[PDB]
Amino acid sequence: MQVILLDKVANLGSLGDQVNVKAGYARNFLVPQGKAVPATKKNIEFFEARRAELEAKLAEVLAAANARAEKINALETVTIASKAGDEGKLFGSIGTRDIADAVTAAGVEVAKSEVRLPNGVLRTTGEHEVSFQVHSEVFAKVIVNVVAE
Amino acid sequence: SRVCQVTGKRPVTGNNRSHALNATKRRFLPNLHSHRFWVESEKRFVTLRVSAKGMRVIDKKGIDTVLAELRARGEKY
RNA sequence: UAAGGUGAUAUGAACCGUUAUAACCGGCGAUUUCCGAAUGGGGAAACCCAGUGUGUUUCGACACACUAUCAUUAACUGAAUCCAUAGGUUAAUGAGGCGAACCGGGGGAACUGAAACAUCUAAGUACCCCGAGGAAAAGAAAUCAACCGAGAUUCCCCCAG
RNA sequence: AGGGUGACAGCCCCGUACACAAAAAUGCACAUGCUGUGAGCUCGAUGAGUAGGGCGGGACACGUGGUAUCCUGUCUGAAUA
RNA sequence: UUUUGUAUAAUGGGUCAGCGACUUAUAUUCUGUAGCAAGGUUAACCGAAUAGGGGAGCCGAAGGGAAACCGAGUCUUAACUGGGCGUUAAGUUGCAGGGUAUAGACCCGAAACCCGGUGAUCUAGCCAUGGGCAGGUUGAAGGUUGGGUAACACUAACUGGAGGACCGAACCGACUAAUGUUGAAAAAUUAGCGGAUGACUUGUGGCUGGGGGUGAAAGGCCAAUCAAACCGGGAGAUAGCU
RNA sequence: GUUUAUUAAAAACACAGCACUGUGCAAACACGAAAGUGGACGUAUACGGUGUGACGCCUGCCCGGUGCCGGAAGGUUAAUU
RNA sequence: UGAGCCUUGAUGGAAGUGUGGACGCCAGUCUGCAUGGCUUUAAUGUUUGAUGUUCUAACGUUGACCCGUAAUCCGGGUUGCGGACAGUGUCUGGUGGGUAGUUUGACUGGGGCGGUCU
RNA sequence: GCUUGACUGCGAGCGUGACGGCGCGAGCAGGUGCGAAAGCAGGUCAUAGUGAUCCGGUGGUUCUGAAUGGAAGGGCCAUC
Ligand SMILES: [Mg+2]
Ligand SMILES: [Mg+2]
Ligand SMILES: [Mg+2]
Ligand SMILES: [Mg+2]
Ligand SMILES: [Mg+2]
Ligand SMILES: [Mg+2]
Ligand SMILES: [Mg+2]
Ligand SMILES: [Mg+2]
Ligand SMILES: [Mg+2]
Ligand SMILES: [Mg+2]
Ligand SMILES: [Mg+2]
Ligand SMILES: [Mg+2]
Ligand SMILES: [Mg+2]
Ligand SMILES: [Mg+2]
Ligand SMILES: [Mg+2]
Ligand SMILES: [Mg+2]
Ligand SMILES: [Mg+2]
Ligand SMILES: [Mg+2]
Ligand SMILES: [Mg+2]
Ligand SMILES: [Mg+2]
Ligand SMILES: [Mg+2]
Ligand SMILES: [Mg+2]
Ligand SMILES: [Mg+2]
Ligand SMILES: [Mg+2]
Repeated sequence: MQVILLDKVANLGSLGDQVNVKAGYARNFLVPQGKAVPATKKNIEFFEARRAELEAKLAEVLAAANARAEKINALETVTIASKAGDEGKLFGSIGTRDIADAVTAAGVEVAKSEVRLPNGVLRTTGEHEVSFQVHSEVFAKVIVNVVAE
Repeated sequence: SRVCQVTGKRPVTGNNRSHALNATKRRFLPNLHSHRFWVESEKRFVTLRVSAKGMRVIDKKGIDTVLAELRARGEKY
């Protein structure tokens, strides 16, 4: 009695691993109570077609927008800015929708504040490339041109 | 009728055989048990009179198939 | 088919016939009480007692038909549980019981032989049980052979006491 | 061939050899129809709680023997031209 | 007939007539006989059917050795002066007979073992439901009332109606004697005898089945029978016995 | 009171009473390969087995033997591995 | 809890003001505990058997209830109790006149006893 | 005193038994001991001191070996 799993399952469980358990546990508890299945071989591909049409399928289907920053590898036009101040230095901060004002007409239009650098956000020159939240992995690159008026 | 509903296993005859080799008619009869099985294809408990081995057979072929026999052989279940 | 007939003990009576409906013989039908698988219920076989349909210049009641169980199928119903299954009624099909041997299978003795007796024998015999056919069973090699070859099963003669 | 007829019958009777016969119901063959039914070619697929094994029995002429082969009550259990 | 021996007072037969016991099959050997002869003969089958075909095969012409093997020799042994078994005699197939083997095997006969059935209409026990016990005795508990006690105790009449109680018919039994014993009767008759309101007795129906029942227990009873019923079968059990 | 129906009616069996011993209830025990059932519509003041056999006065010694009961050490010890 | 492997501490960013355990060659120094400009050792993660607690979900229920159902059966369902026990199948040791089949010699001045049997 | 003839293979020819078997035996071959030698020795003065067959054990031995080569098992000799 080997059988393969569904839900978790105490001292062996793993949503689909390859266990070998006493037949009692199974024909008395696991199946007929949906948690496992006879490894009828027919099945050890029916549930290995998954381990391939998934753990290397949809784990590849992730990669179709590399860094997402595809043809945005030469900065973005600088419509306005992000602000300045202190007659020389800096003084003003990013309102909860104010690092787009600049890159305000490129990709797609949003308005949210997924803050990444928990500092006072350094006040100096201007043009800085950190990252920003573009996904649960990759990154991007753009610059910041101030406004002289 | 001590008879395994899945394998057809009924009692057989044989001798005993002492040291002196004395035959004495006897029976071997199967390890029956009659067990409640869950189907899920039927949302019910069907309870077959089965010998172990009869059991080891469902454990493999699978209930929905074993009951597929019986039905196709006429048996009640 | 016919010039003679109405079986026998067994006459007699009253009749039927002789050129084709006398009788006799063969094919096919009709009728076929009651008991009996007996099947509407019962029961001490040939008896008792029903239910539902019908049916009458006298539509009381009394006669005629249907009504057993089980299996497959179908329709309609339909619990605990709301679905669903179980269950329930109806219908259409089929089975039932009998009977020689041979036949396949399920069980399976002992007397006796061994000059006693237990392994062994009698013997898978007697017998009980189930199933079937004109035969049954078996049967197209995971069989033999022996370095050549043979080519399913069945039966006979050898091989060989 | 045989049987009978007042004793033993080829030629008295019934038969016998031989040659014939069915309106009907059936048996078996064929030749047809009806309902089925599947045919031939190519490409596939090749019978797992099975084979095998432990234990206890039973079959094999073979009495467990050095004992192959077969069946299985119990417990186990492969390979895949 | 059996016996050392039977007139035997040891077995058997009343008598007659009819029946009544060494067979049959297959193998196997010998003898007789016939055919063919180092050869004889076919089986199944085919069939032109007692022919003919069929030579599969069997027996014989070669033995010795456990065997490999050798071979008129071979084995024994290292080898035999030698020793054992062989080479020097015809066979084979029918047919008839004498034996033997396997079969009931010359015929009749057990007590029994085993298998499947039929029997609780006799009887044992139990179950349901029904019936019976003339007549006569004894007179438990309890009650009432007196007498008695301080009160109980106690006591007397009466009342009451206990009991596997007493006597005794029916009814159930069966202790003794005689009769009977080719009976009136396959268990009785007659005179006596025990129980007789009880663990009584009895009708109808029911249940218990054979290594089983039932049994106040005798191995009793289970259809005129029981240390394992009856009927049919195994079955012509076996019979070193008569 | 019972008994050998048919050679034994007794001192035999039974008996009320006594004891031992088993049984917690799906009881022990018994019929039955089982299901089912008696025990019992009972429950230890009950049910079974065994022996003794009213009652009176009593019922002593022996556990080596056999049987039975209890025993968590060791020795020996089956299938199994 | 008996044994194996994987591991992080034992055999094969300095010195001073401060601690439990110890075969410590017989009087060490250690194994660590604070600080301060492949082979002799302990715990886990674990793999493998033994023992014990408990669980529930096989299985038991000769408790109660519901329905099939006007039913002391059965079945399904609910619930309560018990529960990997009990029970049963196969194998296996013991016991086992309850039952079964048998055996239990001959000679002999009848038989038995005694005695004898080459 | 010296020694292993209590030897191995055989055996004319007798005895004695219904049989199974038992006994006696000169002599032959090989090899051995004692004796200078002739010669003696195949247990013990002789006659009891024993157990057929089956089954199995051990050693030897290609004899056998179920397609073939092996092996198992069998045979043969010794012995339990
Ligand atoms: Mg009728
Ligand atoms: Mg009827
Ligand atoms: Mg005998
Ligand atoms: Mg056929
Ligand atoms: Mg195939
Ligand atoms: Mg005399
Ligand atoms: Mg005289
Ligand atoms: Mg005389
Ligand atoms: Mg009666
Ligand atoms: Mg009285
Ligand atoms: Mg009286
Ligand atoms: Mg009288
Ligand atoms: Mg009688
Ligand atoms: Mg008889
Ligand atoms: Mg016979
Ligand atoms: Mg006879
Ligand atoms: Mg008498
Ligand atoms: Mg008397
Ligand atoms: Mg008592
Ligand atoms: Mg007494
Ligand atoms: Mg006394
Ligand atoms: Mg006995
Ligand atoms: Mg016998
Ligand atoms: Mg004698």
